[PDB]
This record gives sequence, C-alpha cells and structure tokens, in this order.
Amino acid sequence: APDAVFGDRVRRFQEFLDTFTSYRDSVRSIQVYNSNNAANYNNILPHRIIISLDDLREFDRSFWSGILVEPAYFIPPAEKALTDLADSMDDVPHPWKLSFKGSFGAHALSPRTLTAQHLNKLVSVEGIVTKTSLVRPKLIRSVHYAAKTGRFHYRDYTDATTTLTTRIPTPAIYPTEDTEGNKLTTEYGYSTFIDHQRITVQEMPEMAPAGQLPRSIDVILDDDLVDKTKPGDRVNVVGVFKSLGAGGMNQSIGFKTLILGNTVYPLHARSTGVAARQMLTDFDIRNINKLSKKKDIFDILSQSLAPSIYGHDHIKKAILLMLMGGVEKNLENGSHLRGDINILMVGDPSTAKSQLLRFVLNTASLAIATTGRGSSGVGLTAAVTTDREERRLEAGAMVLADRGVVCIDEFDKMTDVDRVAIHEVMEQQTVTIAKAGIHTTLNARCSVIAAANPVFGQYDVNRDPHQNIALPDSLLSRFDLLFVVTDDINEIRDRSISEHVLRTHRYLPPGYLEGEPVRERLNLSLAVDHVFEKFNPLLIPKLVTIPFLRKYVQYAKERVIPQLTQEAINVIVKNYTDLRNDDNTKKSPITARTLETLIRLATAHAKVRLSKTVNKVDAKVAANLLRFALLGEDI
Amino acid sequence: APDAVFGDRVRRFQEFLDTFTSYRDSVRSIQVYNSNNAANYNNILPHRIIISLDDLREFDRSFWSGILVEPAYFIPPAEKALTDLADSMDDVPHPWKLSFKGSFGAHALSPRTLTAQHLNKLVSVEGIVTKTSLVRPKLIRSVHYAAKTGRFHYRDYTDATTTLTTRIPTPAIYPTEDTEGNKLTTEYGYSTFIDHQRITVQEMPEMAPAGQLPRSIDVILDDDLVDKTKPGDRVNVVGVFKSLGAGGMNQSIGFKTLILGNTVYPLHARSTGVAARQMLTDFDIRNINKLSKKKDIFDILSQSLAPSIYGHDHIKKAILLMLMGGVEKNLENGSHLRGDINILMVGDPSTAKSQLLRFVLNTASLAIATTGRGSSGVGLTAAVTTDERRLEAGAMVLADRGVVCIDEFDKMTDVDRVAIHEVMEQQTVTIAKAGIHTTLNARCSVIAAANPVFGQYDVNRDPHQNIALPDSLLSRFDLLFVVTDDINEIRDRSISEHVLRTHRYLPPGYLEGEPVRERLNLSLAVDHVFEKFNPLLIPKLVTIPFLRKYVQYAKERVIPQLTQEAINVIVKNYTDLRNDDNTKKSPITARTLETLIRLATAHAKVRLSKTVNKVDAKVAANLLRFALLGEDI
Amino acid sequence: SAALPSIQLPVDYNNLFNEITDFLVTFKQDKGPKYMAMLQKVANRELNSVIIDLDDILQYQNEKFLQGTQADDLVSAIQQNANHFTELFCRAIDNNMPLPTKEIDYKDDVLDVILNQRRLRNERMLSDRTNEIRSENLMNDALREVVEDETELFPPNLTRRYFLYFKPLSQNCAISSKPLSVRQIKGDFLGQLITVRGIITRVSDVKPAVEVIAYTCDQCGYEVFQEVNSRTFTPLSECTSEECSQNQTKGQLFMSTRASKFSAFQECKIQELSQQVPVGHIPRSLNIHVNGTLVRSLSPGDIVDVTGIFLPAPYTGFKALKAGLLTETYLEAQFVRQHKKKFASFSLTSDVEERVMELITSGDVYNRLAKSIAPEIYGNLDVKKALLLLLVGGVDKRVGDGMKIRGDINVCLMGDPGVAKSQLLKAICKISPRGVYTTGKGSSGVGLTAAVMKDPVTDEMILEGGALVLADNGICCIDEFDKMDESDRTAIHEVMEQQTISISKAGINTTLNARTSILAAANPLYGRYNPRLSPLDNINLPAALLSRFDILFLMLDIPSRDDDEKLAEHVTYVHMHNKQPDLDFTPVEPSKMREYIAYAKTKRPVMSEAVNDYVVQAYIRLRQDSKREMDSKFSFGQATPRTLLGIIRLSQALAKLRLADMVDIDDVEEALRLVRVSKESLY
Ligand SMILES: Nc1ncnc2c1ncn2[C@@H]1O[C@H](COP(=O)(O)OP(=O)(O)O)[C@@H](O)[C@H]1O
Ligand SMILES: Nc1ncnc2c1ncn2[C@@H]1O[C@H](COP(=O)(O)OP(=O)(O)O)[C@@H](O)[C@H]1O
Ligand SMILES: Nc1ncnc2c1ncn2[C@@H]1O[C@H](COP(=O)(O)OP(=O)(O)O)[C@@H](O)[C@H]1O
Ligand code: BEF
Ligand code: BEF
Ligand code: BEF
Ligand SMILES: [Mg+2]
Ligand SMILES: [Mg+2]
Ligand SMILES: [Mg+2]
Ligand SMILES: [Zn+2]
Repeated sequence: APDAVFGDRVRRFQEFLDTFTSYRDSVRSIQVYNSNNAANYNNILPHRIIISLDDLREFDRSFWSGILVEPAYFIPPAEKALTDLADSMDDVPHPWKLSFKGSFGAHALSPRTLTAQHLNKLVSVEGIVTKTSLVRPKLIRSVHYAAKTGRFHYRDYTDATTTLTTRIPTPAIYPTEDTEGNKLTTEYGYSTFIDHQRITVQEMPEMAPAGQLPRSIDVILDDDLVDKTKPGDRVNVVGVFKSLGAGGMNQSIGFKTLILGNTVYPLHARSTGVAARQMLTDFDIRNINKLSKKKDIFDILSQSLAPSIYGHDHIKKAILLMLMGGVEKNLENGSHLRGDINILMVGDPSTAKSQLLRFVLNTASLAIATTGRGSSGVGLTAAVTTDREERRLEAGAMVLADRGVVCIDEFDKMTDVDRVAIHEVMEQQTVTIAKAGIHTTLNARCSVIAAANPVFGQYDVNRDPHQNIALPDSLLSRFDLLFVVTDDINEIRDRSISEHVLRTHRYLPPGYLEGEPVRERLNLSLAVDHVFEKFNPLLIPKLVTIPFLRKYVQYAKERVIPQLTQEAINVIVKNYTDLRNDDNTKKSPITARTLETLIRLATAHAKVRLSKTVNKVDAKVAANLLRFALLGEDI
Repeated sequence: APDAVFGDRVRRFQEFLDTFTSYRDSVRSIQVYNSNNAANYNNILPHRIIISLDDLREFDRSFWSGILVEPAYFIPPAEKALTDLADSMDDVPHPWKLSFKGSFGAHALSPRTLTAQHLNKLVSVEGIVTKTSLVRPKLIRSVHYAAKTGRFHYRDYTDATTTLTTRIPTPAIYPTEDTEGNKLTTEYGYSTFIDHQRITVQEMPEMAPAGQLPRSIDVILDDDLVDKTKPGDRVNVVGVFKSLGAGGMNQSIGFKTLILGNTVYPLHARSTGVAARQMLTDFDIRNINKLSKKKDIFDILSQSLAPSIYGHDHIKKAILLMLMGGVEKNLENGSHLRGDINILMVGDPSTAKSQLLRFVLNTASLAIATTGRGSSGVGLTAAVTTDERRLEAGAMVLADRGVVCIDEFDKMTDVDRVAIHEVMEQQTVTIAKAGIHTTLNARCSVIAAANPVFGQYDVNRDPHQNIALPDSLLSRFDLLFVVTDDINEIRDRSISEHVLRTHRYLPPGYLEGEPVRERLNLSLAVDHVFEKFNPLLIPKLVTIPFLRKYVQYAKERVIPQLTQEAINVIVKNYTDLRNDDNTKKSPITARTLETLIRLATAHAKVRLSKTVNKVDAKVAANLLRFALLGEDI
Repeated sequence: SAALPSIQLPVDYNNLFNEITDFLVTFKQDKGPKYMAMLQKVANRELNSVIIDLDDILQYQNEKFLQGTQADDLVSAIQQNANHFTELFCRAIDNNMPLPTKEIDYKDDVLDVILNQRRLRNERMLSDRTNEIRSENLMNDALREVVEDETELFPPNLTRRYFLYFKPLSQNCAISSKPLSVRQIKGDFLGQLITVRGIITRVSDVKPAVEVIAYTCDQCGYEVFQEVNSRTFTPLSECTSEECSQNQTKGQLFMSTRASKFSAFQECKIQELSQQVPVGHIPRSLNIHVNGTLVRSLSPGDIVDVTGIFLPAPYTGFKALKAGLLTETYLEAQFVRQHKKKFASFSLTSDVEERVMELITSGDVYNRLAKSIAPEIYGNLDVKKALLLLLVGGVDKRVGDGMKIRGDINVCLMGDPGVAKSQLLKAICKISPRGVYTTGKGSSGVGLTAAVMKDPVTDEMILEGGALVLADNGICCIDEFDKMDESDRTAIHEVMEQQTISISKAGINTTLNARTSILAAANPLYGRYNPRLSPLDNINLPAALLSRFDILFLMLDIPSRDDDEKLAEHVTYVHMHNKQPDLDFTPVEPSKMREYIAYAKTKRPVMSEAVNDYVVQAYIRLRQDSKREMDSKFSFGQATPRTLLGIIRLSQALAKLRLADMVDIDDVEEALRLVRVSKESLY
C-alpha cells in the first residue's frame, strides 16, 4: 500500500538530486557507457551511485540525519528516487542502489567500538579483511515451465538480509507443481540468481590494542560489491548495522548482528597488498608533460627521492629507475623475460640504507617491507596453510607484492634456507608450490630491494669483495645493481653531512609551534599546492613534492611502453662486450644478466623521459649507472 | 505480481472495446455528463456500462465462453481494461464496473433450476423479489488520525463477496493505536463506505408449478445496484453464482450459495408493480406528432383500443381519456385535487365489460387487476404485517400513477367499498392502526365492471334499484356507463359478422391448422404506425404498441392549462346539467364539474396541446351527457 | 493462479522441438544424414554416445536461412537454457530412433539385453491391450490413443542407452566459444552452456551414481522406479503401485541393483591458471561433475577447456551461514578439449600423416627440431639436442626373465649461473605434455612424500601422489638440483633407476609406480665453476647419483669477444622484436613438435650386429680410458655398465627420431659425440 511519508521522502531526495547535478551527470555517464558497450557488441558498468553525505547535510539536515540514524526508513525512499530519476533520464528504451561517502561523525567506528547502541544505524567500520566466503549465488526469482499448458511461471524470493525494512516473514517454498497440478520443470538461465559473499572485518593491527584478543564483525556484500577485496586488505565498509534473528526469544543467547554492505573501500596502508592509485587531473597531466621536456629531468626527479639523505645520488637514480621499472616481455612459445630490476645495497652501518628502504616503502604504489629473518622462507613466497576448512594456499610477502616492490632489510642476516627459495621469485617471477598434492604456480612479479651490512661489520678494502659480501654468486647475479657503500672519514664530506643533518633537524612543520610535538598521522590512503616544494634540506635544483613524484610514476608506468632501437642496441651491445671481455676486478660477476639489466635500465630511463622509443642517451645513462655500480667510475 | 494471462485478457478486451465504438461513446457521454454536473456547481451517473454478450460472442468466441463459463478469470480483466479506457479518455486531471445484456444460452435459469452444476458461472436468473434487506453501508477503507504526530493513517478492508477470485484471508482488525503506540481517532467523513443490500429472488408465480413449495436464491447487491428493486417486483438479476464459506468442510449442511449481483433488470409483467417504459425514437416522435396533426385523432385512437370489440365507442373514448389522464393540482397551501378519471361499467351479461378491462390491463403502462370478493379491503389499500409491524402495500398503493381494474365490483363486500372510498377520492391510504400512523400515497385511477342487481338491467325499474350501490360511491366514479344487451336484427347481424371475422384470424406465419402458442411477454422496463388487419371492414387504426408509445409521450411531455373559452363552456354545461331534471343515471355534484375539467384536460393531452380549447370542453360535455342522459346528438 | 503468475517469454518450445526434429532428420552436408547415421550406429549397440555439435546446428540454420525459410536461433537458445534442450534432444532421438539392424547376441552387455527386454515387454503390453479393446467391440487411429492412455509401460528414459552431449560452437565461426576463467563464472552464467579453461588438480574415482532406483514388489509383481535427483534419497516401505496402494494387499518392495539405473560419475575439480589470476590474488577452483561415458577423460595436471552446463545445487554448508536460498554451483561436463594432447593418444590419421610427412620432407628433422625448442636462446645447441633426446626417450626392455631396463633418459644441466638453464627447463615444460616444474627445497619435501588422505566425494582413503607421480610418463624438470634436500635425493635415486617409489612409512605399505624422466638444472659447488678444482670435486654429485644421469652437461661460461657479442645481438633482437633473430630459420610450432615426437615414440627400433659390435668396442675403450685417468684433474668418474646402457638409449631414441625401426652406426656415432661434447665446454 502506498505511503505518504515515503512519497514525501522520495520527493525530497529527487529535489536533492536535482540540486546537485553531479549525481545526475554521473547517472547519465553510467547509462551512456552501458548503451555504448551494448552497441559496440551489437564491461557493463554497475547500477550504483555515490552520495556525498556532506553535500546532503548542507542541503537538508533532516534528511541527512534520517539516513545516518534511521537508515531503514530513509534509504529505500532515496533509492526509489534515484531509480525514478534514472528512468526519466533514460530516454533511450533492477532498481538502482546508493553508496555513501563523507564524514559519518560519531558513527565512524572500528569492530571494537561497534556496540549495540549503534544498531540499526549507518556505520563506517574500518579494519582488515580476514575471511572471504567464496561467492555463492542467491536465488531471487525462479522461472518454471509447465509442459501441459506450455506457459512459464515465476515466483519471487526474499530473505531478511535482502531488505532493510522488516518485510513480513513469508515461507519461501519452491514451486514443485502448478496450480492445476501439472508438473513443473525448473528453467535455469531464465531464473535470476544474484551473488552473495560474507566477509569478516577485523580491527587493524596498526591500531588494535596490543596483547589482547581481536574483535570481528561480519559483513554481507551482495551484487556489484562482491569480490571487491581479498583477505589481508584494509577496508572501509560503510553499511547499515542490522541485527537479525529471533534473539533466542522464540522458544527454541543474543541477537546476531552484521553489517549490510553499501560500499567497500579498499584502503592503502604501508606494506599491504592494496595498491595506492591516485587521481590525475588534466592540470597534473599537463604539468607532467611540460616537466618531462627538460633535459635534466632525470637529475631533478632523482634529487627528489631522498632530499633528507645527503648524496647517494647514483643510488637514488637506481631507486627511481626501479620505481619506473622495465617492460616485461612475453613471447609466443611461453617464455617470460624479466622486466623488473633488483637493487642490493651493502655498506657500513649508519649509511642510510634502511632510510632509503623505508622511503621506498613509503612512496611506491605497492610495497611490502620485510626484515631479515622475521619473514622466513615460508613467510616469503607462499606456502600451504593446511587449513581444516581444505589445504588452502596463503600468499606470502612476494606474492602479495605482485607488480610492486619488496623492501627486504638486513639481507645478510637471512637464513641460507630462506634465501634458497628467493631465486625463482627473483628470476622467473613465479612461485611453484608442488607440495602436499597441490601443484600451483603463483605469479610474483616483484622488484626486490635489499640492504645488508658486510660480514666484517665494515667493508674491508684489504680483503676482496668476495670475502666481504659472502653472498652466493647466483644471488649476486640475480641482483641487477650491487652497490657497495662505505662510511669514509673525510673532513669535507663529513662536515657537509653534519650541515645537512642539522638543517634537517631544524624543521618546523607549517601548522605547528616551536615546542609543539609532532602528531603521528596514520594516513590510511584510499585506493581509487605547486609542483615544486619550497622547503629544501639541501642547498640550487628544483625539487618536486613527493605526491607529485608519485603522480609522475603512476602516469609514466601506465602510459608509456618503450621499445628498443638499433641505435640503443649498438651501445648496449658494446658496453656488454666491453664489460665481459675486460678484467677490472668488478664487484659483481658479469653474465648475460648484465646485458638484461642494461636493457631494462635503458627502458626505465626511456619511460622516465616519456619516450615511445629507447634512445642513445638512455643507453649511456644505464651504462654509467652500471659502471658506477661495478667499477665505481663516475663522469 | 503482474501476470501474463491477465495482461493478455486485458489487451484483448481493450481491442474488443475499440472494435465496438458504442461502448466508448457511452463512456465518453458518462464522463462529460459528470463533468458538466460538476461544472454547474462551480445527478451523478454510476461508473457502469452494459455489454451486449452477443457482440462479444461474435467478436471473440473464446473470450465470450470464458466469461460465461469462468467469469472469475475474465470479468476482472475486462473491468481493468474498461477502467484504463476511461482514464485514458478522461484527460481532465474508484474503478469502473461491468454489466451484461444478451443471450445466456443454457445459463438463463430460474431459482428452481439453479443446480450446483452452474456454480462459478455467469447466470441470468428471473423471479420475484420476496425479501429486501436494508441498504447498509459497508466499511472498505478506514481513515484514522494520530493526535500526536498529526498524520492520517488508513487501512483497506475486503471480504470474499467484494471480489470474485478468492483472496488470502486477512482478518479485519480495526486500527486502534498507531505503530508507535499513539492513540488514533477514527475519522468518519473521510473513511469510505459502500452501500450493501441483500435481496431474495423467488421463483416467479406465473411460471412456478402449482401446489409445490417455492425455491429461492439470495442476491448480493453492491454500490450503485442497491435499492433498484421493490419487494414483489419481477426482476432479471444477472451475476456470478458464487459459493462462499468453508461449508462445514472445516470442522464446526452444504455450502452457502448466492448470486453476486452484476446487473438487475426490473421486468414488467401483467398486473405487477413495475411500469413499462417504451423507448421513443426520433422517428417515433415525428410519427406521433404527425398523427397528432390529424383532425379526428381522438376518433382514430379510440377506435384503435378494442377492434375485436364491436360498438362501445363511447366507452372506448372514455378508456382512452382515462389512460391519458388529467393534470394534478397541488395548491401552495397544501391542498390536493384529484386528476384521474374513474370509469364504472354496469351492464348485462356478455356485453364485453370484462374484455375491455383485460385490454386496459394489458395496454396500460402500469395496471393491476383484481376481482371483487377474492380481494378484500386488505388486498386493496394496505395492511399491517404484525410480524416489527411493517406495512404491506396493497393493490391500490402498488398502482400509484397507474390503473386498478376491478372485476365483479357488484359482488365485492360493502366493507371493501367503504375502504375504497378514500382511495378513490382523496388518493391517500391512511393506516393509523396498531400504533402505526402513516399515510400511504395511492394516486391511481380505477376502472370497474358490475352486473346490474337483477342479473340484467331491467329498464322498468329506476336506475337506483338496478345499480344497488351507495350514492357516494357512484359520485366517486367520473363516468358511469350502463350497457344493455337489447335484441336488434341489424345489430345482432353486424355483431355476428364482426365476431366471425375475429375468429377466422390468421397469424402472420402460422399454418391454417397449427395451434397458436401463448407467450408470457415479460417486457423489459426502461412495425408501421398503423395496423395491417382491421377487423371492422377508411379510418386508419394504429398499432397497439404505437398507441402505448403515444400515451407515454402525451403523459410525459404535455401538461395542458385551462383557458377562458373552455371555462365558460364547462361552467354552462355544469350549470344546465345541475339545474335540469332528466332522470339521470347518476346524481350531479361538484365531482361532475371536476370530471368535466379532467376530461377536457385529457382531451387536450390527446391533441398534444399546451392549452385547452373550446373543442375539448365540447367533447367532454358531450361524453358526460352520453354517460348520464344515455343520449347524444 | 494467484500463487503462480505467468510470463511472456520470447522462446517457444514446440516450434523449437519441430526444428530440432527437422535438423536431426535432414542434416547431411557433413552415407545419409549424419545424425540419422549416428542413431543407426547407436541402435546396433556399437555406439553409446551422441554428440550434438552446435556448429552443425548453426550451419543448418544458416543454410535454411539462405533458401528463405525462417529458422529460430536454436543455437542461441541452447546457449541460454542448455539443460532443457538436453531433454528436448533426447525426446527427439526417441522419436527418430532407427530399428536395430543386428539382433541381440550373447556377446552383448547386460544393459543392452535388459533394455531389449523392456522394449519387448512394452510392445507386448500395448499389443495385448489393443487386442483386448478390439475384442470389446465398441479404426486403429482412435484406438492407439485410448490404449496409450490405459497402458502402463516402461518410460523412454529407462529404455534408452545412449548418452547425449553437446559441443560448443567453435571460435572460428565468427558465447560458448569464448573460454572463461573461473573468476569470470559469475551467477549470471547459471544455466547456460559455458567453456571454462584451467588446470585440473583433483579427479575422483569412477563410482556408480543412482539416476533411477528400481524396487521389486513380488506380491503384486510390479517394478516401481523412484527417481533420484540429489546427493541423498530415501527408500520405500509400501508398494506405491496401483494395486498395493488400492487393494488391501500391502506389498513389500526390495531394491534391485541390476535393474536400477546407474551412471559413471566423477567429481573433478578445475583450477585457475596463472595467466588468468589477477594481480595479487590466488587461483580459485570450480567443481566439475563428469557423468556418463565422458568419465576418465580428465586426469590431474591436464590443461583443458571443459565445456558444460553451469547448474546450481542446494546449499551444502553450515545452516547458520545460510541467509536465503543460497546455491552451491557446479559444472556438468559436456565436451573436453585438451590443450596439450597426450603421447599415449596418438593415431596416425591421414591428416596427422600429412602434417608429419611435411615435416619429414623438410629435411634435417633432427637439427630443425633441436633448434626449434626455445628459439630465443642462442648458441646452446648440443643441450637442445640432448633435451630433444630426453623428450623422445629410449625403449623400455622387459626380458622374459623379468629384468626391466629404464628406457628413459635422465639429463642434467650443471653449469654456471646465468646460462639460461631455467629457461630451457621452462621451455621443455611447454613442449612436454606432462611435467612438473619442481624447484628449490622444502617444497619438494612433501612433493615426493605421497602420503594418505580421505577423498571428500567417495570417503575413500585415496593416497595422494606427489610431484613425481603426477609427472608419470613425463619430465620431472627439477630446478636448483644442488640446493635440494638429501632426503628427496634418496628417493630420486630409486625413481631414476627402478622407475618406482617404495614407501613403507606409517599407514602406507605400497610401492608407487612413477615412470619418469628427470631433467635437473643445478649450479656446481661454490657457485661458479672453479677450473682449479677437479670436475668431480666441483660437480659435487656422489658417484651413485651421477651414474644415473645419461648426459651431464657442463655449460661453463667462458667469455669471448666474439660469442659474447653474438649473444648480445641475439638477445637485443629478441627484445626489440618478440621473435628469434634467424630470418631464414623456421621454428616449428609446438603442436607439430609434439605430433612428430609422438609418432617417433610409437616406433620401437631394434639393434643390428654391426651396431652392437661398435657399441661394445666403444664401451671397452671408454672403460679403459676412464680407468687410466680416474685420478687425474680431468677425470669424469669411472664409466659404469649403465654408461653403455645410456649409449644404447641415446642411439635408440636417435633411431626413433629417424623412425628407422632399426639402429645404424651413424646413430651410435652421434650419441657418442653428444656424450663426449657434453664435457668439452671446460677447456
Ligand atoms: N648520508 C646521510 N644523510 C642523511 N642522514 C644520514 C646519512 N647517513 C646516515 N644518516 C642518518 O643516520 C641514521 C642511520 O641511518 P640508517 O638507514 O638507519 O642506517 P643503516 O645503513 O645502518 O641502516 C638515520 O637517522 C639517517 O637519517
Ligand atoms: N360487442 C362485442 N364485440 C365483440 N365481442 C363481444 C362483444 N360483446 C361480447 N363479446 C364477446 O363475448 C364474450 C363475453 O365478454 P365478457 O367481457 O366476458 O362479458 P361480461 O360483460 O359478462 O364480462 C367475449 O368472448 C367477448 O369477446
Ligand atoms: N644463451 C642465452 N640465450 C638467451 N638468453 C640467455 C642466455 N643466457 C642467459 N640468458 C638470459 O639470462 C637470464 C638467465 O636466465 P635463467 O634461465 O634463470 O639462468 P640460470 O637458470 O642459468 O641461472 C635470462 O634473462 C635469460 O634470458
Ligand atoms: F647499522 Be645499519 F642498519 F647497516
Ligand atoms: F356475464 Be358478465 F361477466 F357481466
Ligand atoms: F643463476 Be641460475 F638460476 F643457475
Ligand atoms: Mg639498516
Ligand atoms: Mg364480466
Ligand atoms: Mg636457474
Ligand atoms: Zn506391490
């Protein structure tokens, strides 16, 4: 039966939608995209929309408060309003659903603070996904065919979790036979099945109370929201905190509670599998294109990687090339050629190697940080968990770092057995299980960066590098660039270091006082003012802001796919032959991996310059980096 | 829960309605009439339409057989289609209901033949209405008001009768409190109520077997169908023969069976309460006016009444005037003046007095036939039931605006005539008996027949001894005729040829020796002008249904008024009738003056004249003189 | 009809049924109509499978559309509601079933004789009822319907023996054509006909699944059949036939396994490939219910495109997690296409004969096939020849006494880091139809254990095979051999020699059968080879293990200004164009490689007196030479009786490559050349 208050709320929400034409434009974009993809074939984009709760609160405080604290009565009117708006807009010949973003005030919670006095309210819980039930479709309407009468019959189905309002519980039995008594045959493919997935969100360990058992809450995701995340992610699941069941009051201890999902936001956090994408405005793309024209673009970018750290410019250039990466090559026969470059730093203590690793973790889109032995060989790669609910596979560090970076620290302390398992991931970029009857080849296309002090604490010039490094020759071969750094007591260099350090420690953030302690920011970025930074610890180049550098890397990796040229090929071949057939007691062994890393470094430099082809200058720069790494020559 | 079969039936009926545009035009007329009625205020026709089932059978045999056999699955789709058509037509910013006319084949039954095999089938039953329940409202929607919130809440009710298909039984709980516990104040005047009436139809006495108990069926009427019948009417109710209730199958001898009402037709019959209205086409109206322009229109019409009856021309003219009737005067202060002509026929045996009465019974718009001793003063006037103490309308009350044909008036008891006095003169029936003080209204004109007291009218004695009736009663009768069967060779011969010609009459399509079959002739209440065969063998004789049409048109359309030339003629005629002694068959009172005025008005009606002229007064005076003096010019 | 509404659906089933019958009767462009011929074949009990090709249906539709007659998209309708069309097609087959042309003999199987008995009994019942009603004395045109109404006969489903399967429309015709990953099998595709592409991990044993269970009630002499359409069911107690339910007689009914209907059933489990898995996720699996004659067409480790019907099943998990009518899903297999054809399934059909002889006429098949494998790798040609010999394999000898010789080659690829050993192993994995790429340590520890576990489907305690068993009749492609635990090397000993794995641990007392050819890539002791140390001290293999390797390459990296730039130019060309540099060379496609190698495997060449005399002389000189310098800095151990046997195996496989069916001197000379040049890279 029609309700007047329902229609009033529908009208109010239609007025809100007409007020903020952004949502109407977004709906039109959805519909035109679906129609175009239908016409192209003679990915359908889902029937959903995002509502800025701040905009709604500005428009109508009553409606905003109603959705926030009385969602079961306010959301369905708004969804119906959206559906009517879509139907009216779709002049071209399954209701739409809402999604919410904005500030939820006191309702922004975590699975520990999710108490009963938030029930039946729209909440925005944040945590780490720990379990994801496999997507099991749900039967909402079953179509049957009657052989005798030759007509199709249907019945609709529903449950408690489908509807925000409590529809009158009606038993849902399956129509075995028709009213006249004829036999009925189920018609799959005409019946409508909808997806359904139960995921469990646990409080994030980054803010969970240490030493106490965790708290978990179940989330029921349906339709477009299924398979949105995987275990080990960080999510911001906003939805209605429904409470279900009889609570045991019916004569058969508490009420079962769960969150009906409206929106799922995978959140980027350091050393997590969720990649950190960023929005590129036309202004940002224009700035990137203009800045790529400069001849000193490589130097300008490289200086910006670690402004805090003095010197190590070649290491910074190598790190930037790693962030850009190379192009992996796949051939018809099935062979896969590595397109990722690995960097190893070996040097004296307090040489800022761990600082560089931490920055790489803090600036890459997808980076995973591990220590020496805390992440064992089982911790790296992957291994079977032998879960009783059977023989599941759990992805270790490197599998979770696919298309990303792994920042291994204290590589020297690693167990020999642990470093045995790393060879295949380094070179073939795959992890083969072949264990317990499970034969699987996980994809691990990760770039590895490691820091490790020499065995004798400080690098020994008197001893040969083979004695100091003590790493297996194969492992050193797999590492593209093997930097051997030292803490050399030089008056000018050391006093410059002191100048830089004291300049860095004398920094006051703009929104701060003198004695005001700096407040830690978790900075859980969500996976979805000038270019240059005025502050500079090192003085006169132009240093770019770290977020702008992230935008530049994100643009360059996707847009540009460089290809080699004969001119660059000749230079690469000459450098490779000269390295192989000249003996200058190089730090690393010289093999075909050196040729491969020359190619990859040239490709990375080409990507930095946003060039569709690899040129001579890229080859020269790559050769210079390699010679600096091995011989130490610097021009 | 939209259904494909329902939608297909709906679109099929919409195609049917589009094919036969007459129903569309009728719906448009109903809509524009209602809009115009609302316009005058800055009656309401019901949202119903009559469907000719014959046209549906022609257009779509399958859908027709579906309506007749299983109306539950077919009538609602048709009603939805009609509602959609009405909404689409009503572009100007309560569903429509559907009604049926036509042939029902083997489903046209009587209450005796409503066997269970006809259940769930559209039946057309015919019978007599015995009991009618009071028209009660039925609650279908109840609007409530929450004092605190200030929002009006409503609920919709239903029951098995109001819908054809069996719905899931939801108990009717009156909302006393809001969903949040707030008190609710019921809002009468905003909630919707539907009139509901149950009538019982019993087998028609004319067709019922004699000496056996009658059989009856119950009819449930709703909304606009309520109070369309009077107890004792003959009706043709058509509707679904639904069966209701668990019928004892559920643990506490058959099933409650009743005819849900779709349409009710008051069937006119001989000597019943329902009148017979004849549809007047523009062709009929033009013919009526053209014939009215004729000079001897009165003679033509009067000779057309009983062609099979020779002579009695003046009696026929009097009967024609009685059928036409005079105008009724209700003065401003409140007084009442009778406007009907009563006729009394006193004569010897076999002078055709009864056959004329039977003709009047068969041809008047509303006539009731009674005999003298069989029908008492309880039969006439009205009676109290004492069952609580309800009034049973008698013969004279039922015949309001009609004619009462009493036979064997001489035989009827003196107490009965004492009762009939007031009805004949004041045209009211007063009860004031057993604590029931009401004045029933019976404005009827009486025609009667009586034998003379000595078996035959012996002219040797005075008229008083032959008539043997109270003087006041004879004063009531406007025209008193005495007919004597006197032997005359020329008249006897002419009567013989006339009667013989009547006996050797052949129907249009019957064989010479074929037996003629009678028919009940149950006309439905709502070919040329003249008649091919004239038994008296030139003055044209009009066809008797055309005469009924003429009488109806004259009675409805024309209301004559007296004029000075007439006044003078009537005054002089009354004066010289009163002051001259000629041994009149009746005494002269002011009632004779009223009779002269009434006959003049009736004659003016016959000519379709808005005024009474000298010729009408002359005709009235001559007719009254023939009645009283027994002589004419 | 309030409870169950109706829908106007575009599809009509009677017109489609008539179209199906017409297509079955009059399709012959592929000696009469193809499917009528197949039905005639099935009637004679020669064939028990009917495969309806959707490509044939599309061709029939198209040809009927050119002439003018409108034909509904029957192929599209099958692609949308395939399950109903199986019933439509089986009814059509029953309506057009030809009469058998040969009667029932004693050699025929039990199901055929039971079905023939059922058909004869049905005909006898119908004829008896017709005779009775004719004698009642009340034309056969009217009588047939009356008799059919009044008769109680054996239904068509219990009187048919053929199994019916579809075949997806081929991709070359331009939704069933497109192979879908497991992740892309959403709830939208339920009920359709889809093709899933992925690896097969677990296949259950073939067990009898009940379709209809037959009970016998001897009191009334009626056979009552209860259909079973779930994982479980319930037997009966009262004969539900007409008499026992009607009369006061209450007949006891008993099951009859032989009279009941069964079907070969297998609950396989397909898994997502590494290419289909998105970035950062792990592969997920989908269950396959292989039924009917299609059983044993899927084995673990196969890479297939199974086409089937994505049907739902009632939820089977815990009831608390249930929220609404949740459905578990599976895929009822219809057609199986193997990406890599098995060696044991090679038939020299005329077409395979022509592709093969075209390879023969190319000339120098040995060298072309050797250079063909992994063209992106330059300058390592002897190793490619050795790997080709490994693929071909020698000849297994089982003398009448009982001695069995291995007949397979075990190659090792010891060498310096960065000489593309792992890429050679991965290439071999690509060409080889079956082979596990076992690598490293720790993972191998349980990949060779082969312990015991309970199968969910049948509750059988099936042993689980490790990597080596899964690589039966394949190539084990063990990578990083030197860095792998000694415990597994102990098993590798027996696998290489006896071709079987003997396990006598707690709970298991069997001897597994693992006929495998092992390819091993490893680095020498101390990583890069040190020329100063002796090869045996630097290879680090014990004399027992090294003896089992037929060829042990050295693949030492020795820089040179010429070869280095050759390799650099080759690699730069490979990077700048995704193709091997050699313009004039033609790298054979891997399918043709497999086909020729498979033809070669069928041949089993034998030896000639001159050949074995030359081999004996070679063995004598090799033994004496090995003894002479067994204590030198250029020693390679001491030749063993196996060393000749290896020579024999290489010569036999080389003969197989020429398909000579008899070994010549040139084969032995080439084999000795390979064995000698396997160690010439250290100079
Ligand atoms: N070249 C440098 N420029 C700036 N700070 C430096 C430099 N070298 C070392 N430091 C500082 O010294 C400390 C040690 O750096 P860290 O990365 O922990 O050293 P390690 O190489 O032992 O891991 C840090 O606080 C870092 O900021
Ligand atoms: N003048 C007449 N013309 C024709 N028929 C007549 C005439 N007079 C009598 N009859 C016939 O004589 C019969 C007696 O008529 P009826 O009305 O019964 O007489 P009564 O006056 O005794 O009631 C009827 O059949 C009627 O047709
Ligand atoms: N002869 C060669 N031809 C082609 N690529 C080679 C060759 N030698 C080395 N490479 C390259 O060097 C790298 C070493 O590959 P891989 O097989 O892992 O080496 P290994 O297993 O011998 O240590 C790969 O990028 C490979 O393409
Ligand atoms: F002292 Be450091 F962390 F190498
Ligand atoms: F003989 Be009658 F009916 F006056
Ligand atoms: F360095 Be390689 F994998 F032998
Ligand atoms: Mg450190
Ligand atoms: Mg009489
Ligand atoms: Mg390797
Ligand atoms: Zn029985």
